[PDB]
Amino acid sequence: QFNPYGDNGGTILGIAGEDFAVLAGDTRNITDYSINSRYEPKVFDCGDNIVMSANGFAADGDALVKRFKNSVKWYHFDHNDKKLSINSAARNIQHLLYGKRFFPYYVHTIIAGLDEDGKGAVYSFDPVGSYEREQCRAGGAAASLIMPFLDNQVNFKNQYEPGTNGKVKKPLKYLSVEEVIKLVRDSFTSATERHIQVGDGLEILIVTKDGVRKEFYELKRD
Amino acid sequence: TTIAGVVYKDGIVLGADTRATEGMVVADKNCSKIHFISPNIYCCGAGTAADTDMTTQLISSNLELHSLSTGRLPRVVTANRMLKQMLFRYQGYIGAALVLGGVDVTGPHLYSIYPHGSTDKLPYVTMGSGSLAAMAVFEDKFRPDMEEEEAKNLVSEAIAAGIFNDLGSGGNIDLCVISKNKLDFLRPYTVPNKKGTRLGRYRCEKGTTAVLTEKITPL
Amino acid sequence: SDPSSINGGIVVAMTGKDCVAIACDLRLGSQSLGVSNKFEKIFHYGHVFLGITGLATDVTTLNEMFRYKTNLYKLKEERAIEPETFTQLVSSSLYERRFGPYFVGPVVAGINSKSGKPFIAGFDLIGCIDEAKDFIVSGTASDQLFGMCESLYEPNLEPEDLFETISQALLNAADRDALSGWGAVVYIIKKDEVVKRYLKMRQD
Amino acid sequence: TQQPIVTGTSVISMKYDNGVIIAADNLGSYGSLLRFNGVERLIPVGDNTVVGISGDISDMQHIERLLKDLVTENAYDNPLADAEEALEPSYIFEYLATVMYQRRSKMNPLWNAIIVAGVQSNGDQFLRYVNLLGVTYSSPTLATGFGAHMANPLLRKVVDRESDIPKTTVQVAEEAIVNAMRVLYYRDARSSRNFSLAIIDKNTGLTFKKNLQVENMKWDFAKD
Amino acid sequence: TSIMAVTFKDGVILGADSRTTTGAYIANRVTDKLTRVHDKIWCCRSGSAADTQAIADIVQYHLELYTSQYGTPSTETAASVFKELCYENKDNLTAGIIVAGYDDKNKGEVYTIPLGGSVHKLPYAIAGSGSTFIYGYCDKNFRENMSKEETVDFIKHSLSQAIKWDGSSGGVIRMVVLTAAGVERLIFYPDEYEQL
Amino acid sequence: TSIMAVTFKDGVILGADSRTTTGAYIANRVTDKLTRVHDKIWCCRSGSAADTQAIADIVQYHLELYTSQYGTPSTETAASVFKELCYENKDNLTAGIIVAGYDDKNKGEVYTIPLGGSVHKLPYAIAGSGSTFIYGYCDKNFRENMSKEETVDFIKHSLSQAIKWDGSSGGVIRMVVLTAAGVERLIFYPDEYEQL
Amino acid sequence: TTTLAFRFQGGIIVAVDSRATAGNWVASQTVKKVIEINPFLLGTMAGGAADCQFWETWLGSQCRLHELREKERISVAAASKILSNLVYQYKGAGLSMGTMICGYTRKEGPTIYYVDSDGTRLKGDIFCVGSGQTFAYGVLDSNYKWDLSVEDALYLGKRSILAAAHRDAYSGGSVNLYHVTEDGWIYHGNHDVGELFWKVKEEEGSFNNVIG
Amino acid sequence: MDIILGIRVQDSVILASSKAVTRGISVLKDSDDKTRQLSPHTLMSFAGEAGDTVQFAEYIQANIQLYSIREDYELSPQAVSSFVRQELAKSIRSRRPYQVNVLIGGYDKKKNKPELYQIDYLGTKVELPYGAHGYSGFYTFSLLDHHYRPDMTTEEGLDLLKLCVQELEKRMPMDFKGVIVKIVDKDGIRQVDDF
Amino acid sequence: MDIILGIRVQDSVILASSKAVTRGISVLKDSDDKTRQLSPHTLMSFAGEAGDTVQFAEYIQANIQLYSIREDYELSPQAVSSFVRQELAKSIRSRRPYQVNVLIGGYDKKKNKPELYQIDYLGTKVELPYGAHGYSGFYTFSLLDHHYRPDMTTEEGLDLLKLCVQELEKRMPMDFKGVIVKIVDKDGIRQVDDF
Ligand SMILES: *[C@@H](CS(C)(=O)=O)[C@H](Cc1ccc(CN)cc1)NC(=O)[C@H](CC1CCCCC1)NC(=O)[C@H](CC(C)C)NC(=O)c1cnc(C)s1
Ligand SMILES: *[C@@H](CS(C)(=O)=O)[C@H](Cc1ccc(CN)cc1)NC(=O)[C@H](CC1CCCCC1)NC(=O)[C@H](CC(C)C)NC(=O)c1cnc(C)s1
Ligand SMILES: [Mg+2]
Ligand SMILES: [Mg+2]
Ligand SMILES: [Mg+2]
Ligand SMILES: [Mg+2]
Repeated sequence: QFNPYGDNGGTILGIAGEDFAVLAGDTRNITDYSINSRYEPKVFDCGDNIVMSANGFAADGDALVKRFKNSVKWYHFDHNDKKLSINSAARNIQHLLYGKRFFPYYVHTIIAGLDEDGKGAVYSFDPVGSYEREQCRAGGAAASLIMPFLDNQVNFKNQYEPGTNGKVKKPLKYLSVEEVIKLVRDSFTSATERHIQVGDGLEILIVTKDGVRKEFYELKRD
Repeated sequence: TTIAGVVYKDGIVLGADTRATEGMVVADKNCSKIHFISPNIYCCGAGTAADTDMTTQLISSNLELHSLSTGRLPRVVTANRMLKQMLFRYQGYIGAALVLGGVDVTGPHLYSIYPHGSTDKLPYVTMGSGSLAAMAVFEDKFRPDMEEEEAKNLVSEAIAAGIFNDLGSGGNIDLCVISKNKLDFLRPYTVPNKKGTRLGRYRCEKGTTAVLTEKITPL
Repeated sequence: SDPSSINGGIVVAMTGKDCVAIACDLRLGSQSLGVSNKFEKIFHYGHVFLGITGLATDVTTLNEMFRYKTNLYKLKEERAIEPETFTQLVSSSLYERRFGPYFVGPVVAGINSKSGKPFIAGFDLIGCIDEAKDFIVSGTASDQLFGMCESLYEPNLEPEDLFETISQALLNAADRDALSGWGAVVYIIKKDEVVKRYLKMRQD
Repeated sequence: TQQPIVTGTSVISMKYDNGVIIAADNLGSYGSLLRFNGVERLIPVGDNTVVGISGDISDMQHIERLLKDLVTENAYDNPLADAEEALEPSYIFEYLATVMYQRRSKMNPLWNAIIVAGVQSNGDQFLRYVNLLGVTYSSPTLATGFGAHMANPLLRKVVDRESDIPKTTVQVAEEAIVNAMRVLYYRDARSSRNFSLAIIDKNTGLTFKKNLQVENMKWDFAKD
Repeated sequence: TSIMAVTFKDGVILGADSRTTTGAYIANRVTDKLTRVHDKIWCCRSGSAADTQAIADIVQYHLELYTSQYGTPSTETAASVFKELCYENKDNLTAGIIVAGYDDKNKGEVYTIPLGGSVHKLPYAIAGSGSTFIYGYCDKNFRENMSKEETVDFIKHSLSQAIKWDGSSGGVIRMVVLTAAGVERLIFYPDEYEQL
Repeated sequence: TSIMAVTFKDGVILGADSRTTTGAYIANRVTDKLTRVHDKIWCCRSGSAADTQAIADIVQYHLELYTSQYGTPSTETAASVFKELCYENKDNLTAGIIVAGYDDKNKGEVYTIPLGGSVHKLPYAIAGSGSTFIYGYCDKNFRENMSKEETVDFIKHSLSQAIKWDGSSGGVIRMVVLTAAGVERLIFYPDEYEQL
Repeated sequence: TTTLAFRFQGGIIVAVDSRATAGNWVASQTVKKVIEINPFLLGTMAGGAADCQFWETWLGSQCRLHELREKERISVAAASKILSNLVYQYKGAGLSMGTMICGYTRKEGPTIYYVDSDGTRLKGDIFCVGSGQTFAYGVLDSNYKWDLSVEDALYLGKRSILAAAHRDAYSGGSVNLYHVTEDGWIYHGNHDVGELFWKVKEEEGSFNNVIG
Repeated sequence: MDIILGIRVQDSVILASSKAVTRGISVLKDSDDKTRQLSPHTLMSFAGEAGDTVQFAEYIQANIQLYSIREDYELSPQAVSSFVRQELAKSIRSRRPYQVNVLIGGYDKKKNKPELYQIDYLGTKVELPYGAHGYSGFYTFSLLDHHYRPDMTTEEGLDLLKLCVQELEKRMPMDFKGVIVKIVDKDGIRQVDDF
Repeated sequence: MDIILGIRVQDSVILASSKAVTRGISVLKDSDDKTRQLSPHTLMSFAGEAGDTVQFAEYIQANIQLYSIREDYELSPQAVSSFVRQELAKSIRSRRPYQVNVLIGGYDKKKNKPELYQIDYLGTKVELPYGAHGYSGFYTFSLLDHHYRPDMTTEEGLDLLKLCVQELEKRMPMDFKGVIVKIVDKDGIRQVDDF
């Protein structure tokens, strides 16, 4: 029997800062125990200061990113070159995904950018288009390895102030872009060490009011 | 896993990676897969790790008793037979895939043993999920009657091929060189990947965790 | 259906400087139904500690079985069993049920009384030994614990530094698992004192 | 949904400083039967692209016709059909990729793995993979089916990352490809000695080599 | 696998390819499928490698113990021991074995034991996956009382074709000659047999 | 079924056995598996009788209509029509068809269309259940530019062996000769070919 | 998931948990299971996350077109039936949807309709839907009466989710509260179970099965 | 068999167990006592597969009664529960396992404490303040979470138990025909005849 | 939905229909009216798959109400039953059949006779003195075989119906939460509010 789905591995990570957002992903593409590519970009600049990744079955991911990029193009044509806001992009993606409710895009989709107040935004979708705005989200193979660490280090979960002994929580202080990038790199270093599908390279797209910047870092290749 | 062995001029060179996996997760990055059978015979292990471990230990134990009774070093053919006949009896349910290598009174011998109880006697072999990557290196560069440091390099190169190209394989490269005059157990032979350096310290300060009650008992 | 994830729960163990730590959650359930929040998963035979996750009837059975075996060991040997020796005993005992195994994830922790060396180990359900210095994880949130341990852990921690590491590893991993939590226990083990602490955590 | 009947095995390829090399054996297997010994599986498109195809041969022959038809269609009302508006590797690939993913999504796939190798207008090396699922990826070395497991490990020792491509000459690359084809012949039960190889260089153009053979074969250790 | 045993004037010759596959992967390309159960009683093995190895070892044992007590066993006796194992354990075995041997009384003899565990005494026998492709060729070209050189050429040509068409077969063509003169091992490489 | 088409100096000859079985019952022992789609373009049929008959009738129609409009079709054109049907309806068909024909320009041509719906132009082709047994024989004995008598003997000997070993094949060996001279039907009975 | 909604003297209480699961994986603990259709209509979400979020958002669009076309607020009875007739059209395709349409209009007063993916549409005074419904029903059914104040009703709803958040493995995170009256709905906060549990235990003297 | 509850209060253990015995279409009996007295101060309620339930309960009863005669002594509730768990834990890897879930309510005369053990057919033992088997717990545990206190009287326990049974009568689909209630305290085992 | 009964006496038809709506584990409602008035003197009770039941009943109701307006006339119970049967008989060979069983109790104003029709989801129509769908009939038909007489009064019909409901409450495993009863006679349809 023909199985229309496959698993290309990979792991992605979105983090929303106060006036910025990052969407990172490893650059390894795999099937089973084979490496297809050590550098196949997975996180994409879609225009209008929105970055997107559709991790999972790479064919369905590429298809979805392609359709959304085209949705941005046609939004400009149909609405007098209006900027597609991140919240509007999110709802548009829900409908793209839910459109294939009974033959899904087998992907965990994450977008990142800035909301209409200039604050950092991340949105996270299941394969059939349920979605929500989140501060923090890892997706794909090593998401279970990364999310607990982000609960602990971003949101200061289970952390309390020394001396009070469980009475006063550690306050939720804001993280800088340099601080967030450290968490991303170390999350991917940890995920690479412990998950076989994660490695080769890490590519981070950083969204600010000035635009979309990229950073690339080597990851362990075995 | 990537395990491999070659027959060289003076003896046998065995090789193995060090990655132990549970599903997609790496449980141990530096585990030992080159097992002791007898002083002159070692066994690289792939497949179901528990089956590999306890099958090598049982045959090693029985060979030790055999060798005490006869008073002479055991042979590779007897190690091969005892592994073979047991694995065959269990019809593939003991998932042990071994590369068995050693040096006898009759010279150096290398075997591949499969879970179902078949064995091949060969000048070079590879097993595990990284066998094809490793075998490519042997088909590319193997020749009979190699010198020691050359054979070491070829096996190390074959394990490396597995480490990088196969996701099931990783970590360090272990070798075991066996000849009439010596046994060299090289662990690790090579460290092809450095451990990833962390940029932040995420360890919590004392009193951060919320405790309900405490008890201290001395020993 | 899957016996290893009916009842739920987790165990993690770590090494430090002249010390080990082992910790577990307190949940026992029937899948979605929470039943008990006093089901401890760490036991001890002399100075050797054994955590066991998995099917709870087997957790109980194995504890009773290793108590049995270590008691006879002590009577015959005239000394308490050591972590290295016990680890081998666990492996043997699991593998003798190779084709009808105990659905468990055991974790050994302790300090060798003679050498003073901190020791931990883990096993699959049929007794293959994970023999790692850094940390051992087990249970329904093992993936979560692997992630937490890999990023939080560093070698040679002092007992109360190590406590904060293992506790935060357990708590944050458990909170990402439906079948783990409902309380937690952390043993800090030194060569001649053991500190057992119960942790305050969210009860959902 | 179907099942592949007459099949082709590994297609292997790599980038080098000025262009790309691609190769594939000349066998059409019918299960274990080595049925057809004269099957060409590298199909050139213009003078700047070679499409290497593995998997079902009837579906390959369908794709061959699609590409032949694509050349015809591109020539229509196109005075620059042999110049600025000739078919590019990237165009040929994207078309095939569109077709492959469309077909999988109708649950009626073309049962193939394809590597499009070529050189673009601006001299850039093009090398990209697509298969029956519409899955696409690029890498300095690409190989289908069996070659992914045995050819890639050998070819990656020559070009391990992007920065190694300018350091690799056409001689080193072709040697590596031919070496890999030998290794595959020893070890792939559904391969053959006879193969075709195609170099697409930005200076010397398309060189298509037929009726090559695996040679220098080490069997002498068998007698012992 | 492609295997055959052929009787001729001076005795009998066994022949085999050397390929062992795990699906499409050639696990061993230099396999020795001609195995010795007694001085001048050998067998060709096809089917499960584990099963045919296990059987051949048990047969070797039985014939060793036969020889200790009753002297050299007949080729018929060897075939009977193979059969007894294959027939009684037919439900748990996948073994297609050709038994070949040289007595001085009986000269060359070939016995084939297919999957069922039946025994068939024949002038020559072919077996293995690659044998299907050479039934036509072997039937047209076999003659009785061939010379050694003719029988080597008959086997070489036959297995050459079996190898050409069967993907499961390949590598070197090994042969084992069984005559009054003794036991001779022959090998023939691809460069030699492919150009036939 | 055992079928083959062989090109030679003067053109091409198609050959076939005459057995059609329903399991072990021989439903028709005098089957004509060589069917005419045009004056000098014929085909050998193997697979489902219903499918190959249905296809051959549709092809005959297409080539009749081609001839009405564009004159005599090439053997390549006939093969393309067969392929188009077999490939596009691969999921609902079991047809292995050899197409053979004589142009004056191209002379003898043979195209084989196996189960997939792929096309392969060859000097000769063999097909059907009985073809497995004669790959060895046919590869060793085929030469290009044979005479008519040599090609009749090559086909007669080949199908004789295919019939001998394959239970699904049997009966008479029918042949159809395609040259500039015209179309000649030959038949060869068991008493003739079995003694070869 | 645990969603409840009940009718009483001073309106409708609607309370939900905030956890989303993919098997045993806690995917999120800050999820919105209440959709605010208009100032007088709420929809709860249980079952499939997408199927609820999508079709209940779409319901809100259909409720808007009604009040544009008819110059009148859509009745709860009509809103609930748009959704029930929709899901019924998809019946057998594998939609997973357990929902409650809660609202007020002058015509019907406070009203709750239960609508689910296999076509059932039911009017009632008390409903609990989700994997933790039974746990919520237990507490709710045994402390309920029309009598209740708005302070006690809000608390009982908060508490009945806490009850299920504790026992049900797939429920938890936080409690989102709503109060629906003649003047419309009123949000009554997001209450993290992490802190709420220990507070409720201490203040109420309950949850004695627990160490703490 | 369907609903079996248990609740441990200050000075007693109370076991409530449904009366219905249904075989498919028909309710064959509405007065079935799903319990056996193992010893004077230890009671075991049970529910599970037909036949297996009573066979298991009676087998356990016989063994504890044998122990009582041999040693002229009553085993502690803890000891009886451990014996029962081992029998079930042995059972689960048998040719045909006992499909029986139990609650053991006992008064430990040595410690002067009531004790409630909940054991499932796999041999999963837990000591609890209150317990249930099957679907009962889904409704009842949340009530007991709310209302239970460790210092409750036996009358308060019985009121809290009525509230559990009312909730089950309201929200469960099967008519379980009410419950027989039994109290286990220092003075032994007695049946509340009006409930 | 579970139990729906019907009984035709001298001068009326009485339809009793259970109040429970259970979705798997929980009883979601205990006051559900499993009936629709098709016309002033024709009532249809229904039971079957969730969703399909009400959808079908409301669809039939709408069609009969349309007929009533178009012709300013009430169709006979026989005519309404034949319409309903055809709709179900059409349904059974559909892509997705209506899984709904019905009883149509009507008073024919022309003939001055009560009439009870029993129709299953296949479109199997029968006129009966008394009827039931699902497992109800297994218990109730033997009672009605014994006690029924054609000349019974409406009060005698209601007593005979109490005896049916008591037997169902005794011997059926599912708690169906009692029945809503409705009488169809010459004066129309009315609900017996105490039963
Ligand atoms: C590599 C062999 S591979 C990837 O080619 O199958 C290693 C070999 C190995 C040998 C010795 C030692 C140390 N004694 C470690 C590793 N094999 C593995 O890592 C095992 C691979 C599994 C692949 C899936 C089928 C089962 C074998 N892994 C294990 O044996 C692990 C034990 C580790 C230490 C936790 N066990 C499991 O993953 C199991 C899961 N369920 C089981 C019944 S066993
Ligand atoms: C609890 C309902 S429960 C446990 O009773 O089934 C929540 C309800 C809910 C409602 C609204 C929102 C708003 N975004 C979120 C959540 N439901 C879930 O958490 C879903 C549970 C499934 C259990 C199995 C039957 C279907 C429901 N979870 C999902 O729908 C998830 C949502 C992800 C984790 C964000 N998606 C999947 O499970 C999918 C798996 N494969 C797919 C193609 S979608
Ligand atoms: Mg890795
Ligand atoms: Mg938790
Ligand atoms: Mg071959
Ligand atoms: Mg919970």
